[PDB]
Amino acid sequence: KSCWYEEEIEENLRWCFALNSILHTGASQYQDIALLDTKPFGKALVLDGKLQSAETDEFIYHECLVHPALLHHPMPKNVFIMGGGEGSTARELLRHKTIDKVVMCDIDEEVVEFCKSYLVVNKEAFHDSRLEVVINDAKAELEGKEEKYDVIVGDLADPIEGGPCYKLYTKDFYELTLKPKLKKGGIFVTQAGPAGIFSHTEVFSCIYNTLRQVFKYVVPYSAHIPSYADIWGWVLASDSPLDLSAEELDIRMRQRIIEENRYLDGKTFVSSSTLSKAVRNSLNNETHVYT
Amino acid sequence: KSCWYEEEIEENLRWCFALNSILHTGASQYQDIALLDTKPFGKALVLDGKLQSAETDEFIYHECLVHPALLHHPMPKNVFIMGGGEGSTARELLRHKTIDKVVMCDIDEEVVEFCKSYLVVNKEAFHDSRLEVVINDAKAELEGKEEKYDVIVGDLADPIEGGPCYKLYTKDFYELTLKPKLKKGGIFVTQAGPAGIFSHTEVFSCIYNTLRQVFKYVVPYSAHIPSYADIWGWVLASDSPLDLSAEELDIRMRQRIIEENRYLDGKTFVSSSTLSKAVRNSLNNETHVYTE
Amino acid sequence: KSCWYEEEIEENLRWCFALNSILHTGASQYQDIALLDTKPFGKALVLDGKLQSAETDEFIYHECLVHPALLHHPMPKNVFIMGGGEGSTARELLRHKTIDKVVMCDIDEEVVEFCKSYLVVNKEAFHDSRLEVVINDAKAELEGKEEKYDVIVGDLADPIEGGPCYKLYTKDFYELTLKPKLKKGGIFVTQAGPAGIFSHTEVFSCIYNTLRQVFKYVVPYSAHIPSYADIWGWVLASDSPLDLSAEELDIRMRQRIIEENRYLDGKTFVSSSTLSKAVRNSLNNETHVYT
Amino acid sequence: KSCWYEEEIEENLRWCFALNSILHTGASQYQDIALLDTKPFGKALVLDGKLQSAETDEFIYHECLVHPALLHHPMPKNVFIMGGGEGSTARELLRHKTIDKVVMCDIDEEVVEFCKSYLVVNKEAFHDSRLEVVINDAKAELEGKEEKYDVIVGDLADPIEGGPCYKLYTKDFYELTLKPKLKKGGIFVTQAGPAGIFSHTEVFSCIYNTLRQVFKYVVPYSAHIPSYADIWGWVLASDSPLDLSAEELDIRMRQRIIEENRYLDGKTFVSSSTLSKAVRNSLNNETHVYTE
Ligand SMILES: NCCCCNCCCNCCCN
Ligand SMILES: NCCCCNCCCNCCCN
Ligand SMILES: NCCCCNCCCNCCCN
Ligand SMILES: NCCCCNCCCNCCCN
Ligand SMILES: [Cl-]
Ligand SMILES: [Cl-]
Ligand SMILES: [Cl-]
Ligand SMILES: [Cl-]
Repeated sequence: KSCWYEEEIEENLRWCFALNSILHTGASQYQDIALLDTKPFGKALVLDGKLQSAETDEFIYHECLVHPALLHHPMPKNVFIMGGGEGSTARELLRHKTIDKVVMCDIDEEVVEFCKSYLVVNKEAFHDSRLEVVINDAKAELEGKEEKYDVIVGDLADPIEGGPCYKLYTKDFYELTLKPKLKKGGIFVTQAGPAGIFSHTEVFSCIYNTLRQVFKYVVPYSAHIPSYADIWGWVLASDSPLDLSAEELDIRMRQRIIEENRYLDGKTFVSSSTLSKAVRNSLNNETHVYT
Repeated sequence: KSCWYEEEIEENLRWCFALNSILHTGASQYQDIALLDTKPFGKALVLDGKLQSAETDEFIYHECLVHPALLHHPMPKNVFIMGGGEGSTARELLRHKTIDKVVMCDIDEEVVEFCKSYLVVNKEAFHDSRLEVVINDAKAELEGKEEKYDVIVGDLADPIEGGPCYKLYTKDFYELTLKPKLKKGGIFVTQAGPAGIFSHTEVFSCIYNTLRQVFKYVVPYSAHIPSYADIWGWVLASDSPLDLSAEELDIRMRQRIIEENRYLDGKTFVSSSTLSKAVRNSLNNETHVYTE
Repeated sequence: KSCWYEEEIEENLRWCFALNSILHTGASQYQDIALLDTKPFGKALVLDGKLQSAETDEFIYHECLVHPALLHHPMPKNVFIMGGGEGSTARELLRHKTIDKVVMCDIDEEVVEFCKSYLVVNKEAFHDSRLEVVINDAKAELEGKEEKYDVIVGDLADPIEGGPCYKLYTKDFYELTLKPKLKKGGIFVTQAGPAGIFSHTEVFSCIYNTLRQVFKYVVPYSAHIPSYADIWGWVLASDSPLDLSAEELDIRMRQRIIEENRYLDGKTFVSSSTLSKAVRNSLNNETHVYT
Repeated sequence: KSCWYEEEIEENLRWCFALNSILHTGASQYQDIALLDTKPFGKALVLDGKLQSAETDEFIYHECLVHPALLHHPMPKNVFIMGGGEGSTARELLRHKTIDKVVMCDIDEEVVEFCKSYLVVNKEAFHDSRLEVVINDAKAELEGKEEKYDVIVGDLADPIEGGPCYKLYTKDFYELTLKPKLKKGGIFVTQAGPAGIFSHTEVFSCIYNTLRQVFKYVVPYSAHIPSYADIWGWVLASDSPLDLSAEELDIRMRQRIIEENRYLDGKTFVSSSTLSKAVRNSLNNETHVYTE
């Protein structure tokens, strides 16, 4: 009961974890970096006093972020990650047998170097010959290269939290920068912030509605991440249908992904994409568009 | 913001709500009772320092606890609540037009009387002529009468070897006391504790497995409750099938329940009853059975 | 263990009290006002999230603030309080049999009204015919009236915490506004902030040294107030000697103060005014002057 | 500032220090051991979640515990410490040029070894040829040998009916075990717990009164220790008088102690030994005596 990490997850709500140690610290010009060894959730990466990922449950976030998008694609070969940095999104992508190139594009090289040093789980990923790490703003990087991708993965900070990432959630970004970089049949997925019965209105509903303005097919889905103290959300978007059965997803996971997923099977995905009454209605009624 | 309610979810995890006021604090010999006015979740009922119900989201717990059971029943008329006390379970049950009688059987009259006075959301419920409040141990109450019920609802504290609720979660209780007091087609539902990816192993899987030893059809389901900082669980159990589609559930809700549910439609229940890979497998492989 | 009031008494130090209730709230234009019913210290007055006084131990602060100054005066009849507001400083002054006028001069009428309503302990004081409550800045009020006083009592906020009160600790204020309002033989006392072995350097040492520039005789003294999580300080200042024995103080307390003091006797005062080695040396070496 | 060390001073009061790091955490079967790097107070030694010593202000506790006793003694050569363990008590004792031998008798060798390695302030002390470390219960150690001492120093945990230190605070211990092992002119000093206006009644007054039953001259004294969030107390006890002026104490310090004290001069001790009105009277009227 002695030592605690405390985070105010909203103005009137605090989440505190007991600590074993403060393992490593760092800073970049951009943000303070800490790896805490926490009692409830293991090793926790904290950026400017905000938890990013925890050892015990980051697999849920990263499996949910990555696998549904790739599984719905008939043959995904190259993927661009906007953000990432920790190595975990790349790790999950690199489990797919069809993938021959992963680009991880994140502005903060010291975070990437910190994670390559200290997030043991991603050592194999960071050494895989298919991974290229680009240190740049993702918008500038997409704009400046002609390569198109089968899948693009948004693994950036939530939009409302500041300026830099906000631009990467706008209708104009999606329409005029992101789509031209998707191959025919391409799939976009983004993390879409909290997706709780009330917390979902902060950004999840707006991200969903913004994507609805741009892509023909949009599938929001969500899952509990214990260390985040909330349900978290993601949104798939494509100009081709996003419709697979639990059974087809399972067959695809067996065919295409090395080793067994820990969190996600077909039925889990079907559950995740079946939102509750209130959340579904709220997503339906949402009028705000990043724009 | 200087004033906080703090709860130790686990010994190593604390969940803190900023406080507007402390509306009441007190105690029976069973437990201390407090009603807090919290900023994030509104008015919150706390028993022995453990949050029970918050105003903003208790509808989730009570709709999930009540509606799936009654909706799977062909025509539920008579229901018995083990515990409850706050009136919210009763409130949701009384939304069903099929219902003729609800018995609320709680051991702590001071909690009932507190909530009857202070939880104004339940004032209608508490004054409904269909409601009977009995102050008793639920095992004693059930065993002492031959009346049977269409649905019996477990709304008790989580089981803890050596606590007073524990006996109401055992195999022998379910087999020898509860099952004999269910009518033909009867459905049991209990709250079943935390149901998180890791937290589900403390009691949810055990409750599921204990029920699997007694009833033919057992349906575990879960939903997030923000004020609880976890996914929470419930389990349906019956000797008649529990297999309705989303749409059939919505039809039944429209026909049978007064006003629109806030949380639960049929798709929500189907989603709730599809557990994740790890939790499904953990439940399947669980060998713990609560006994005596 | 459920409900807590937390205060950051410095940037890296937090003090938290368990709560029974939040009794009354208020605000003025100047500050948010709260009366908390705390488990360890009883009813606690909190102004803009800073504890002012607690029921169980405010007697220590108010007895220490008031009695030594009056007891060292041969016959104190009128007293002006810069600040106060709660009624407790006035309460202690009104126990002296020699006193025929107390002026309480505080800028915030709603705090005074709040305390007259809710600080039960000071009901008799607030009804005593000798008390006048003036709603004004103390500097403006001293400047604008010709009356002089036997004792002036500084019961204001610490100087470094903001602007309004800071001016009431400067060498120029003391020299040119405060002294001209002291009668021949008059005594000044001010609360002088934290007086801990390290905390004393924030303001206590500076207040002491500032008064040393202005008055011939200056006596700093201190005492623990549990609810304040520190030793607290006061400074006496006069152009006449401030030298009484414990025995003489005791005789005077018996002659001049109605009822028994709870905290202070002569020996207690002698102890209070005997500071520790490090604190004494630090006060000696202090060069900062509010100025 | 996101990371905090928290200590429950009382069940209703918490005192929290921002944390730089957790330098070590561990345990013997007696107690968990942690060394924290705190922002306000530097490195802090915590035993079973209770702060023992902080770097910025431990000098206050250890100078107050040690110097008054030795200075009131005419020529103290041989001293026995009950407890200690951290090395700081020993360190202050070894500043006295009169001293020929210090015995540190602590029950928990893991605490001694931890501090010998991690408290670099005490490295000199621990390597001083005048220091002997004995791992034993202090009652057993004293009773088992006929060696007597000029000063015996109690540096143990506060007494708690049923804890292992408790016996070292009883009337019978002091009379029948400790007093026989003091030399002519011998002085006992113990730490005596919180000594706040209200907190002093938990143990400080009891310790004072227990000693008043055994020794002729008993001098309670106190001082603030910021990291402790309270005034702390100690008590001197002797069958020879304990009445020196501030100036005589300063003379003795100059003559006998290596380097300048940081906290304690003679005036400080006289101030420390003048308790406030309420505490003086509370001590005077105390009837509790620690027994067996
Ligand atoms: N601590 C509350 C939970 C916050 C969780 N945030 C999840 C989104 C992760 N985004 C990573 C951004 C990496 N560039
Ligand atoms: N641990 C934080 C959340 C706990 C919430 N408990 C939900 C189950 C409610 N059961 C209590 C029934 C009335 N005694
Ligand atoms: N909470 C930390 C302790 C702060 C105590 N402050 C004591 C000074 C009181 N001054 C009162 C000012 C009234 N106008
Ligand atoms: N409760 C917070 C402060 C407690 C400080 N304790 C001081 C007494 C030190 N005694 C321990 C002796 C070695 N076991
Ligand atoms: Cl990544
Ligand atoms: Cl109920
Ligand atoms: Cl006043
Ligand atoms: Cl030692």
